[PDB]
Amino acid sequence: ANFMQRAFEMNDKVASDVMVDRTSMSVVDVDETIADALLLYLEEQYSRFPVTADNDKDKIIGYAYNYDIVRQARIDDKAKISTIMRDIVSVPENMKVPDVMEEMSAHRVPMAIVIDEYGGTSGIITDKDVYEELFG
Amino acid sequence: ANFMQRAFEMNDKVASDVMVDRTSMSVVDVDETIADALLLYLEEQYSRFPVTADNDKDKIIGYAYNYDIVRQARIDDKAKISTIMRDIVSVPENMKVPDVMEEMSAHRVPMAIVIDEYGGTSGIITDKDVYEELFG
Repeated sequence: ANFMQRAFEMNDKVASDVMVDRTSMSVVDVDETIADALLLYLEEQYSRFPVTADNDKDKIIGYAYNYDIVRQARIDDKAKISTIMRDIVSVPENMKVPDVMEEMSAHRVPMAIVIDEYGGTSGIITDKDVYEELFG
Repeated sequence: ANFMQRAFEMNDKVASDVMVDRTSMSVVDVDETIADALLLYLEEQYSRFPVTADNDKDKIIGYAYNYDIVRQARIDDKAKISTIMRDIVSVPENMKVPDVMEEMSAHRVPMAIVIDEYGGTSGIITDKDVYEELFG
């Protein structure tokens, strides 16, 4: 019910309990142009988009930040996502939530990619997903 | 140093321990244009700005969402912030942190304005300020 309990529950949860699952993700490709990313943002609002290699959801190489997209479009919207892309951290489905949070912190990324046993993509996690568990 | 210890502490903290104080807030005015607002976003990067009345930081009447700003800038950036402004909530300085996230939730807003005893602006709270507390 209350916050301190939601905190306790979440303390024991793992990456796969909290993540946005692979089937619900919206991605952009390393070879799409900024202009493409811009139109995607305007349509879906997410502030961070996982960037795929080879148009493969199972090959997330980083993320693109909405700020970076709208800023660069004013400059040269034909540039490729790769010119703005920034790093992520990957974590196994079974990592305890706080351990992922700390991984995101040690690596200084706002996105963790949850990976399966084969190294495919199970889903992703960001702060917005943590705030849902703690505050419905 | 760990999550559960960080959550315990925050549970006992008050709206003013955690807010962004008035001196650090960035505002836009209700009579400023989208064009203005876009230039601010591009310069300062926050995703939400408190919107003032009469250019007064002590009269916050809502917030402006970056998504609304970039989206509208493309249609008619001469439009005024009031055309896209959305609702806030206000809380007293001494309201316990979990209780405010609850007010925010109840009133479906992403921002609380922390009020002083005269009704002036003490500061603001958004999810981000919560994460800095639990994560960072």
